[PDB]
Amino acid sequence: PTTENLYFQGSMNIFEMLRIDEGLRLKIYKDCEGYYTIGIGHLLTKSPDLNAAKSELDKAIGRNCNGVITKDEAEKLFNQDVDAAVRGILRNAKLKPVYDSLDAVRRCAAINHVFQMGVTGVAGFTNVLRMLQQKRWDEAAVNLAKSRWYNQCPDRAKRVITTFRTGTWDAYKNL
Repeated sequence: PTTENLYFQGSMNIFEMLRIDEGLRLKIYKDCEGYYTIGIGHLLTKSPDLNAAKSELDKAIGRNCNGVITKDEAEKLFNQDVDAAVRGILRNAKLKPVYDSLDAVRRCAAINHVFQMGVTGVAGFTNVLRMLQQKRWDEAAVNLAKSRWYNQCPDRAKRVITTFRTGTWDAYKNL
């Protein structure tokens, strides 16, 4: 690795990670599951009704958005969503011990996973959680690859799985 390559891990963090996995969109759109989404992976609602999505948006942003937000607003909502995922892990009796056992990079993969799936979804992966806590990285990754989360939308989840396997940022290089 060159001097530059060694600097790359200092540029990666949970925000940069999710930004890559979720993209950045300033207008309401449907995600790979067809759910109304905006900004950096902010799920507005699972309802097929666009009007409900716009309603949620104005509530989340605090103004009359008509389905459109600014980059700054996307960033604010994103920061709020990341904080929620972190708080969701730390207050959970099942997730917290696993999180604590992980290295810094895998902790990012953990926050990412909860950001995407929510606390109860992740906390339900009994086997994966045990494997991670036991440092069985290959087995954890293989089992994550069986999940509906990954299989229904592989491009959004693939880098997270790789990160759980390796504990490095390699999956986020060379976009």
